[PDB]
Amino acid sequence: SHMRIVFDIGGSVLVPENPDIDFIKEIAYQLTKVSEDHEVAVVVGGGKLARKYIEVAEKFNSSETFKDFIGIQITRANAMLLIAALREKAYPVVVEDFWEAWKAVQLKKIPVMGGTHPGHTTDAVAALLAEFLKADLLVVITNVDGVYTADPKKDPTAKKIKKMKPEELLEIVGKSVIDPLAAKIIARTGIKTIVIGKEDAKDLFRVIKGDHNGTTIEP
Amino acid sequence: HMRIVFDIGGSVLVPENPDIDFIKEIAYQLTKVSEDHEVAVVVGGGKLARKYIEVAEKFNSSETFKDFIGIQITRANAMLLIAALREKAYPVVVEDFWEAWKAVQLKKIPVMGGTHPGHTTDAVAALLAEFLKADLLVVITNVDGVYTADTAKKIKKMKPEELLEIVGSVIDPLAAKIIARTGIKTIVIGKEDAKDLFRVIKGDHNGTTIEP
Amino acid sequence: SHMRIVFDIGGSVLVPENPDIDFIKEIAYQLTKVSEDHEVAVVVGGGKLARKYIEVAEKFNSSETFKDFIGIQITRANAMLLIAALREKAYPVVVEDFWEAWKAVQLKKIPVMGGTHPGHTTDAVAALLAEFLKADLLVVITNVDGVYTADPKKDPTAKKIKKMKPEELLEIVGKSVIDPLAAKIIARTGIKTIVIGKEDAKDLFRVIKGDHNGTTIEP
Amino acid sequence: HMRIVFDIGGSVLVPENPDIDFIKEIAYQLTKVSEDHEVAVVVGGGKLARKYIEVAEKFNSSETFKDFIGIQITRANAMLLIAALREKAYPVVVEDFWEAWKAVQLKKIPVMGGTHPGHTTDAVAALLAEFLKADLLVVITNVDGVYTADTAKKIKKMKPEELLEIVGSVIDPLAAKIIARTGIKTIVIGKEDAKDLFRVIKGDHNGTTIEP
Amino acid sequence: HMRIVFDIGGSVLVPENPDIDFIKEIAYQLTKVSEDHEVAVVVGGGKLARKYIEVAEKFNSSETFKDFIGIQITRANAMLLIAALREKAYPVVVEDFWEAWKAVQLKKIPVMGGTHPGHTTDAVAALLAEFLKADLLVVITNVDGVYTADTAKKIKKMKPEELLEIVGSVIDPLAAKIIARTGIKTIVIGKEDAKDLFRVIKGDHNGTTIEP
Amino acid sequence: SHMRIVFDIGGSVLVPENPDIDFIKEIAYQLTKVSEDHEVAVVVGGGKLARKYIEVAEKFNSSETFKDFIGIQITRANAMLLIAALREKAYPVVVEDFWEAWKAVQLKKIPVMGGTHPGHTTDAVAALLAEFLKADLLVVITNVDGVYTADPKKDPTAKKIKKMKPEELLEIVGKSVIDPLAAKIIARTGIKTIVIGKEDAKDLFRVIKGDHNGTTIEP
Ligand SMILES: O=c1ccn([C@@H]2O[C@H](COP(=O)(O)OP(=O)(O)OP(=O)(O)O)[C@@H](O)[C@H]2O)c(=O)[nH]1
Ligand SMILES: O=c1ccn([C@@H]2O[C@H](COP(=O)(O)OP(=O)(O)OP(=O)(O)O)[C@@H](O)[C@H]2O)c(=O)[nH]1
Ligand SMILES: O=c1ccn([C@@H]2O[C@H](COP(=O)(O)OP(=O)(O)OP(=O)(O)O)[C@@H](O)[C@H]2O)c(=O)[nH]1
Ligand SMILES: O=c1ccn([C@@H]2O[C@H](COP(=O)(O)OP(=O)(O)OP(=O)(O)O)[C@@H](O)[C@H]2O)c(=O)[nH]1
Ligand SMILES: O=c1ccn([C@@H]2O[C@H](COP(=O)(O)OP(=O)(O)OP(=O)(O)O)[C@@H](O)[C@H]2O)c(=O)[nH]1
Ligand SMILES: O=c1ccn([C@@H]2O[C@H](COP(=O)(O)OP(=O)(O)OP(=O)(O)O)[C@@H](O)[C@H]2O)c(=O)[nH]1
Repeated sequence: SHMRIVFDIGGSVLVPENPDIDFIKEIAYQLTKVSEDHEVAVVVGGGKLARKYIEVAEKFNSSETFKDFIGIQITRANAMLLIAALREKAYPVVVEDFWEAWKAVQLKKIPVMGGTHPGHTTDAVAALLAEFLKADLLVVITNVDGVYTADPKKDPTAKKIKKMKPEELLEIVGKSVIDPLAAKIIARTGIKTIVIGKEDAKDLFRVIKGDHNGTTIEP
Repeated sequence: HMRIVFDIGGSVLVPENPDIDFIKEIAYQLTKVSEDHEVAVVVGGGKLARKYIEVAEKFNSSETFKDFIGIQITRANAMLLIAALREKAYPVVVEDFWEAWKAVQLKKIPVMGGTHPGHTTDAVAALLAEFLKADLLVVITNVDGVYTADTAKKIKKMKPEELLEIVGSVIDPLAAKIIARTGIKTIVIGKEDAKDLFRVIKGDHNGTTIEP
Repeated sequence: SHMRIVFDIGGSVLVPENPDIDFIKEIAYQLTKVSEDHEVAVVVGGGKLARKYIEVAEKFNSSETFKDFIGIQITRANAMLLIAALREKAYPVVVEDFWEAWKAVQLKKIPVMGGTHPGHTTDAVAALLAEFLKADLLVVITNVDGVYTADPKKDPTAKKIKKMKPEELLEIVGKSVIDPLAAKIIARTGIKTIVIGKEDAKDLFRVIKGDHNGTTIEP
Repeated sequence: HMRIVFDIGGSVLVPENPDIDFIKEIAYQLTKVSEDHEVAVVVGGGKLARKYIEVAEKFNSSETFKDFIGIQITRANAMLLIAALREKAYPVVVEDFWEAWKAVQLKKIPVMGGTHPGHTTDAVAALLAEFLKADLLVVITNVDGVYTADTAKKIKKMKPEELLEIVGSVIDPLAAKIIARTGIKTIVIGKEDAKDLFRVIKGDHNGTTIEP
Repeated sequence: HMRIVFDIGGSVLVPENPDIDFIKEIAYQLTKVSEDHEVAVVVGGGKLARKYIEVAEKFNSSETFKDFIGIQITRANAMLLIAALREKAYPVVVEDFWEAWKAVQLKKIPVMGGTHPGHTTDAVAALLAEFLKADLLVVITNVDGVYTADTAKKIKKMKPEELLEIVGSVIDPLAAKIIARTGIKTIVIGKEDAKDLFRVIKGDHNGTTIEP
Repeated sequence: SHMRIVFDIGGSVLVPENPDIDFIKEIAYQLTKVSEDHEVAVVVGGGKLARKYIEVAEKFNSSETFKDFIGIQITRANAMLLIAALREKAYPVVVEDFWEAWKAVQLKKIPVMGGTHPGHTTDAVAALLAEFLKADLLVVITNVDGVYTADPKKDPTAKKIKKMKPEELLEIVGKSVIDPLAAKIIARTGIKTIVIGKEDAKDLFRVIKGDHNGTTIEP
């Protein structure tokens, strides 16, 4: 059993306020173990640091495009922290485009990406990566349990949906755990996607076998 | 007086093959418009991009790689406009926004093609309009304007919000999101009205005006 | 027997009017088989699409240099179609310079090039590639049988010359199957070159053993 | 009349978090100064760069990779200034000297961050001042000026040679070497004097003036 | 009034070592010429490039890699001219044509070296003249002009066609092909006439004039 | 015993007047042998050619920065001569940044660097490379025997110090075989450094075992 997996690590999980060192350390260990039997690629988000800086740029009335560029820039500094945690198993530099990630995987090294272009999120970056690498699996480690019928941190009636088809995720994301564009990419290619939180992330070996309490999305 | 971004649909510039005289005309008009305003242009892929994408589809290429092929074709198309724009154009096809910005500083018309998988040239033009803080975004597509359907009806004016509903193709969602998020005044016209850009940018057109 | 081979696939063969899907598919299979025992690199031309677009640029009186750039751009879109046909065996992106092709070969992947610079053709690109990689063989798959004393599609007395030395090819190309610069490169390094048409291209395994009806050029 | 290079310490722009109003002010003043002189700016990393560097340290990352992380953070900081500088700034963060040179030709303020492992933004600003043959180099750090120690004393004026001794941190050695090697007139002031750049560049300041 | 491209032979700029005063002079004249015309320059490799190429030859390096070494040396030589051209030169060595184009827009003299294996700086200058639609191409080589042989004879005027025959070295074939294909007015002079470029570009010279 | 080694080959040794072909040939052989058992990376300096060209730029009163750029440019032409001598064992192009050197080492090829940035020397480039690659050893082959208490080509009392700690080298370089910045890098990471001349360079196998008459610097 040898699969190719893309992990989309949410910026808020990686950097809630300041970088969460314990989680970085722990997820790096997990990723490292999984990389022993599978080809692993990674995309990380911006988190609190990205929101601070973007908010500063907002006070100077900068364009929404320049603000995206700032967030992207912050996601790459974050990606560097994971690369550091992955030690010798990581590709040494933040990967900025898909074919470069492909190369890293050829060299049996783990490529870690940050954002790529204005208009979308690292979620979209992760989906396109998975699509490009023809990954068997896309694992989204976010700050919520899985996919709910409503925002679980707010709406009391929010119920978790264990399994859905890409179309379901599209409805839900429109009515969000995942960004729309990312949702469209997952739906156009039929990328098998798992959405889990920090708890399940503690054991990626089990997660990739389907043993988790998150949400599984597939055609 | 104005900073304008023109989004020329691929099917309009290259219906089957390249529409020679139309390219000559749009190039000429774009030139006149640039004497009075700052011009930037993004060109689509058209039928040619679909042919090449279909070929890759036959080899079960991933959707991401197909996007890259379409992008490559949109740049080939852009080179045709750059050629028609002669000395008033920025020599090479622009691949990123600040590059378009440098061209504007040099008083040269930058012509972009696509940029990244996942979206279309509309998104490119939208993000370009937004990056440059353009006053106007002109979308020249294969449809007469924005209809309430594919017996539909054409909506003269509407707000960014209403544009997001309708798109739920005429314009891709990402592009509609960029337009709403920033409130970019946008005009959607067909090949017919594109035959007189000079007047189109002054309200004289029978297309659709999307504005906050 | 492990050789390093550079294949120069003519644009007119790859795209006679529209892309010739059957030939692309077939040559990709052949290239794939040859790559099992040898290191394969590929360069492709522009064809009909390149002539259309270049001709459009001519109507706008653009420089001959800008027109070359357009042809190059079209050859890269063509190269992408072959990359697609080569599937997992191909280097994912159009290679734009020789050392990048070298890398692809290091990764046991097939690099596919398009044009590189104004002033010459993909033939020259292929010759320089072969020279750079120190290839044992340069195979030119064009739209003619091999090298003739005159244009075979026109002159009735055109006779095919089975074997010649680089000097011969130079005379012939001056008095063309191959572009002059490409001819000069083949002559300065003494690159063993085979010139065949579509028919012989159906079996590259046989072609590289010398079993073909084309022309062989070597010192 | 003058070509000036400003070196803004990371701790000054980002003490803990970004100092909003200070950024607004320095951005405003830099803008006024640019009406009369050619301006170029290099921004440091501050506390944020140290946090991120410390994290990498915890994973025993090499010193070279830590330098790369600090550099990445200095560019994030530079984007904040570029934002505050609005349309008078060069859009992207400048990564090499001739790039800064192009920005100057375009009458836009280039804002650089770090560039290479082994040194700091002071060296970047010094080499930038030198590359551009700038008339003045203004160093805005967290210290009042150049003291004979960390009861030390502040030295009003001194020569490049004497600056090399003192640094044997206020300013990194490589930067001091570049300043001496070329004889770049340099002014070292603190956050206090930075509150009125317009006068600082005219001698009115209580910092240190290093000059041959 | 005119857009001119100068092709300075490597042996002329670097006979054995760099010809200091000659570089100073050609740099000075190029500067004067640029006050009245748009100037672009391409520099060769000379004896130095041959030394380095010969060394690689000793290790049986491929001809392609030798070309890359010669190219690298031609850029080293170009940096010497850029240095002599001072503030009127584009800071970095130009590696591609549109880059030279940007320099021209900035009113700075771009100085290119070689660009691709397979040809020489003559081809680079020819393609540059062609890309820029230059009115004149001035070739400064080690020979007095274009002779009917290596008792030969010098041909005052000739047409592109006749230049292609003669080259079948003074000028490389690719360059001759570019000159003919486009009909670039070309002047071929030696180090002697290069001592007064200002007059050379006005017909006053005893070299050869290749023109359609 | 498999170590990772960075060799800093002084420009004056590689090019004393004109390129020293015999030394290039000989050191390439040595480097090639060492690369059979270890991961080898290389940085080379400018030498006489770099000083000539820099001096020409001085006569035109160019900035010290532009002069550095010229020296860097010359070091890369020099690096190409070594690459040529290393034949098939070398990475085909002059490496310009550390992660690219990392890649070359992944491909079991020898990367050869020239200068990288204004302000320092190839010595600093070598030290940062070693630091980046986490090399076990940095070997400096310069034009002097090892580290002396004074300039050995001038001061009669110059005595060679066989062993010292990074702090020692810092004092000495301040009061130079090695450039200050390079010295600071060696001291901040504690890079084990050996400083030898041409004589000892004739047998790198012995040098890396500690059998040499040069200077060894380590914490
Ligand atoms: O490819 C990319 C990545 C990131 N970004 C920009 O950087 C920011 C961070 O990128 P994230 O991927 O973390 O965005 P998110 O919106 O899902 O972030 P949170 O709300 O959960 O904090 C986003 O706000 C986006 O604008 C891009 O523009 N493009
Ligand atoms: O930024 C871009 C631009 C273009 N493309 C890719 O290139 C192709 C052409 O890009 P277009 O912008 O022309 O697409 P369109 O689908 O809107 O085209 P028509 O249907 O009217 O014919 C599209 O199919 C898209 O996938 C990208 O992936 N990214
Ligand atoms: O490296 C390159 C490749 C291609 N090109 C440019 O692109 C075009 C296509 O490149 P080809 O290699 O297909 O040219 P060809 O001349 O042998 O083409 P046909 O006549 O057989 O159709 C050529 O016309 C050339 O100008 C370059 O300028 N440089
Ligand atoms: O060119 C550069 C710039 C910066 N950096 C790296 O980025 C970091 C921040 O770069 P700074 O220029 O802010 O460093 P500083 O150490 O002088 O910072 P403070 O102590 O006052 O907080 C530094 O730690 C340095 O290693 C480089 O490696 N190279
Ligand atoms: O674009 C270029 C330029 C130069 N070169 C390579 O660099 C070298 C120097 O480039 P030159 O343009 O000086 O060559 P030249 O041969 O005409 O030189 P001389 O004989 O008069 O001494 C040449 O030997 C060539 O191979 C290229 O390969 N491509
Ligand atoms: O990374 C680099 C490398 C080199 N250089 C520049 O190129 C030149 C050659 O680089 P070297 O590394 O050979 O300098 P060196 O000072 O130790 O040279 P010698 O005195 O022994 O001859 C140096 O003078 C330097 O200015 C840089 O600026 N940066």
